[PDB]
Amino acid sequence: MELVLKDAQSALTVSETTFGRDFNEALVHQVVVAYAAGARQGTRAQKTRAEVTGSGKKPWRQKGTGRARSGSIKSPIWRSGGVTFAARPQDHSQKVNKKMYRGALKSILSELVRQDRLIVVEKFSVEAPKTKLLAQKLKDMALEDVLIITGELDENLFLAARNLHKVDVRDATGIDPVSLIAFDKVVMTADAVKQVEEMLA
Amino acid sequence: HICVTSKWFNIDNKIVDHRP
Amino acid sequence: PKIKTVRGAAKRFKKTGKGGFKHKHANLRHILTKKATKRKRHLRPKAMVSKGDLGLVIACLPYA
Amino acid sequence: RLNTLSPAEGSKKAGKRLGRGIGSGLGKTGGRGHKGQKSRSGGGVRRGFEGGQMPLYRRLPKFGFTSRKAAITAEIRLSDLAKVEGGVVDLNTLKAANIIGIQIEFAKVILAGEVTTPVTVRGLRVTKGARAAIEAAGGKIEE
Amino acid sequence: ARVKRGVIARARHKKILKQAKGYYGARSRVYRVAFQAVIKAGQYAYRDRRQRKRQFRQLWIARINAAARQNGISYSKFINGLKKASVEIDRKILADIAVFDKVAFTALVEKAKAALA
RNA sequence: CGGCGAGCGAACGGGGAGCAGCCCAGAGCCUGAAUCAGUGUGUGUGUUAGUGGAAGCGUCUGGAAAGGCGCGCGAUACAGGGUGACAGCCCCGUACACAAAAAUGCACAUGCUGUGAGCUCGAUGAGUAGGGCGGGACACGUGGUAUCCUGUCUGAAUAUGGGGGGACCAUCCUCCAAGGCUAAAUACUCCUGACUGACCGAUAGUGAACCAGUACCGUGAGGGAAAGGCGAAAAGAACCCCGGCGAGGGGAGUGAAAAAGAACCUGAAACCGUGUACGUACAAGCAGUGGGAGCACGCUUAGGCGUGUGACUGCGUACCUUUUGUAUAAUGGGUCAGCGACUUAUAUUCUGUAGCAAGGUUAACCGAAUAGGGGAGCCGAAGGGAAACCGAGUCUUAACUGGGCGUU
RNA sequence: GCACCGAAGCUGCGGCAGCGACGCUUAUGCGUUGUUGGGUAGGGGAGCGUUCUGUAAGCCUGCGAAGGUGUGCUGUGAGGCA
Ligand SMILES: N[C@@H](Cc1c[nH]c2ccccc12)C(=O)O
Ligand SMILES: N[C@@H](Cc1c[nH]c2ccccc12)C(=O)O
Ligand SMILES: [Mg+2]
Ligand SMILES: [Mg+2]
Ligand SMILES: [Mg+2]
Ligand SMILES: [Mg+2]
Ligand SMILES: [Mg+2]
Ligand SMILES: [Mg+2]
Ligand SMILES: [Mg+2]
Ligand SMILES: [Mg+2]
Ligand SMILES: [Mg+2]
Ligand SMILES: [Mg+2]
Ligand SMILES: [Mg+2]
Ligand SMILES: [Mg+2]
Ligand SMILES: [Mg+2]
Ligand SMILES: [Mg+2]
Ligand SMILES: [Mg+2]
Ligand SMILES: [Mg+2]
Ligand SMILES: [Mg+2]
Ligand SMILES: [Mg+2]
Ligand SMILES: [Mg+2]
Ligand SMILES: [Mg+2]
Ligand SMILES: [Mg+2]
Ligand SMILES: [Mg+2]
Ligand SMILES: [Mg+2]
Ligand SMILES: [Mg+2]
Ligand SMILES: [Mg+2]
Ligand SMILES: [Mg+2]
Ligand SMILES: [Mg+2]
Repeated sequence: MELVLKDAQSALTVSETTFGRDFNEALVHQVVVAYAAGARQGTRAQKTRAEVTGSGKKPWRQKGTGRARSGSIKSPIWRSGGVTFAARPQDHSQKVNKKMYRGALKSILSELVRQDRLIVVEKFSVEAPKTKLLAQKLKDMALEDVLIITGELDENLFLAARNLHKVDVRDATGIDPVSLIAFDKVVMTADAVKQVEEMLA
Repeated sequence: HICVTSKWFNIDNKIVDHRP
Repeated sequence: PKIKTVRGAAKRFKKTGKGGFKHKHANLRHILTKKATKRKRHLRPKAMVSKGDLGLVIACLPYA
Repeated sequence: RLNTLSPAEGSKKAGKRLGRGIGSGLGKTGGRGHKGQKSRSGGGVRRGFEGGQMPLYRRLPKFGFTSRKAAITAEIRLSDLAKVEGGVVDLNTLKAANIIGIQIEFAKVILAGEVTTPVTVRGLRVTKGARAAIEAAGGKIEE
Repeated sequence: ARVKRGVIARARHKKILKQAKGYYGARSRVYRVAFQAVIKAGQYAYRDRRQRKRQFRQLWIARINAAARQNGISYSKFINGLKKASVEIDRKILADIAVFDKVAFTALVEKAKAALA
């Protein structure tokens, strides 16, 4: 598997198993969903009858008044105070096997090439911490929406793009599944490629 | 209104034993 | 919380190879002298829990 | 492309809801039937219970006795030992190859098939069929 | 996620009251009452779609009959004729002609009489 | 462990977080020497006010531009709020860079007080251990019951000594009770600050979005409500008319809107009227449904067509529940609106589906924090037997022609 | 003894759906064609709509969003569109 190195046409040579494999939709869909879950925090309200504020006095006699039975003023059937199955803060984190996570990234990369949404480059960096610079580089490179996975990550490339909305920059380890799919184009330095090459084995 | 006090008795009361 | 094994049953059944259960026969613990040797003899070797009771035993021994 | 993914067909069964109307199929009664202990919140009877009748796991006698020595004896497949790392399959060593478990103090070798690399087994026990297979593969079985 | 409910509710309710338009008193005002009125109307209809075909046939047969008698022959004989009148098949409604074209009818009666001779 | 019922439920060992060790039972010399606290000072660092902080205009619709369209500009600042509709460039901020006269938290550094350091030679926790009786604790219900605590009565040895190794004895091994101190990993949030949410949005959410623990109820403890929205801006209606120098209303005027007029956004439903069409005073019942004229209205060019009504007519005893069975004179509902009932967590098993495959997978935890590390461990690849043990067999028996469970 | 009336039974015409086979043709769907489709407890299958997250700094919207009230169309229905 060779990849057109874009700028200095050179070819990079990458693993066919990690860049030329068939797209396993289901398997990715499990991981992307999983990642979207676990984005979640718990943080949730609602007072069971056990925790609404009132005494536990029976509102009125069992029998005698022409009234429905009635037992606790906190009853879910009654008005103020209730909630039959009040929620609690909860954890939505899923598992995702090691081999399934990796399995998904591969199906994702190996699809980004197939739509040449992945353009790999020898070196990528901006010359100063100024957004306008980066805005221009992208302009010149014909890009708006981009992931740009740098090799080791530098100060200036990060501070630019902090304010460009459709563009983010991550180091090699920072690669997550939604992002790969999120942006219209993933850049990635040829240096990063080798990192990823191994991370996925 | 102010209008809000109901102390409804117990049935009301008189009679009934209805053969046993 | 983990299910608790119905401890009494644990002490009367053992999961076998194919997933059966085997038990000791009843009727062999006292008042013996009046029972045929043939009968008592047949009550020594363990035996499989029947198809009908499998449901019960399993529900008693989730960790069998 | 983040709204073009979809799960494998029949990987996400909807799951009974019940109690929501005639059409649903599980309305009103909610598949619980009419009356009795088994309907009703928190209904049901405990495991093993079979009406007040003396339960199976009580009609039948206990016959236990737990070896406790057995708990510290492992069994070894021929398929192992090749993976022991060092051609000497020792009292532990297997232990280090994570095929026994620390607490173990005894071990048989068992004809569970397939040994190739010559290996010498030391301080273990070994079945008639296993010894033969080891030896016939250039192995040695010293006590 | 708490569900407002109640916008869809009046949708369901008004969906029914609309069907109850015309009914007397509560039957057209009060949902609880209307939902019943609406159902049973449906029930009768489903029934009366089958009744309709009964009612009209005996309507037809009734007037087929007078016209037959008018031309001096009972319905009994008269259908038997047309049956026997060398096969030949013809709706009891289409004997419509009994009201709008009485010569054509009498003409049909004769053809029937002949087969019975 | 256990009316061996219901249930209760360890430890050994292993992977991790954090790791730390010291005094008294004392006298001699040397003496205030380590150290700790309390305290004054100093310093640094946080805190309790603060400062600076980029860049937008044209035009269209409109009551109003932040909106559309055009063309510029800042961005280490596109977090967020506001402004007459949705604003990176109007405002307040944000990133970023800065600031403390004073008082303080925290570290060190010392001053003052109190305190002891150090070397030599000593000392080594008795009404205690153990036992008897009664209870209580240990997962352990007295059980074959070690071990721990003690209300009661007792009562040692003292290093050649003593404790423990789950009755108990021997041997072995291992520890030193009957004095204390000790940081971190652990728990919690009345309250302070900042930030977040597949959390609620006025019958929800705190009981309380509102001057609510109020009004109210109760001798008292104590119980305990209802009730949010004019508009962009009050511009909150000068003046005139009816009326009782009224209530209420009609004009006028403000406004995009007054049908937004304060009983004020939206303004549903029950419920009550005015107006019009059609039916209805010889007719009997779940009130509709199938048929169906007439009338009023639209049609169409007619053409037994749409809408509304519905003479007359066939059929026709509501719903729920509960029941062998209900028009039932058996239950429940006066009506509307809003709310109101199979959830959540952890285990276990089955189905589907996905990964990998004789292997599969990690837990805590580390963390460049959904990655990567971590295989402690769990499931499976071998079964049989109560068990020792044997092993593709094994158990049964002296032994199987065998048989039981297993080997595909 | 021959008529005839009479049911949601049989037949006829049109339509839907499951299971069959046969022919057109197989990431199937057609055309036939035989057959099946009352239903409480209850088991199985497939769906509508509501709230909220992403997709979405997109898209619709003061040239009128949500809600309310009519009307037309559409689906087997929960509904949908205008
Ligand atoms: N008449 C009373 C019955 C009754 C009889 N004795 C009473 C004493 C107290 C109250 C009620 C009663 C009723 O309507 O139910
Ligand atoms: N049972 C009697 C007397 C009576 C009246 N009220 C009562 C209440 C309770 C007991 C009895 C009564 C009657 O009704 O004529
Ligand atoms: Mg109480
Ligand atoms: Mg009542
Ligand atoms: Mg509440
Ligand atoms: Mg991981
Ligand atoms: Mg015995
Ligand atoms: Mg019931
Ligand atoms: Mg019953
Ligand atoms: Mg039942
Ligand atoms: Mg191991
Ligand atoms: Mg018929
Ligand atoms: Mg400022
Ligand atoms: Mg500014
Ligand atoms: Mg001591
Ligand atoms: Mg202490
Ligand atoms: Mg409230
Ligand atoms: Mg409201
Ligand atoms: Mg209003
Ligand atoms: Mg009349
Ligand atoms: Mg009458
Ligand atoms: Mg009559
Ligand atoms: Mg009865
Ligand atoms: Mg019944
Ligand atoms: Mg009946
Ligand atoms: Mg009646
Ligand atoms: Mg009744
Ligand atoms: Mg039916
Ligand atoms: Mg909405």
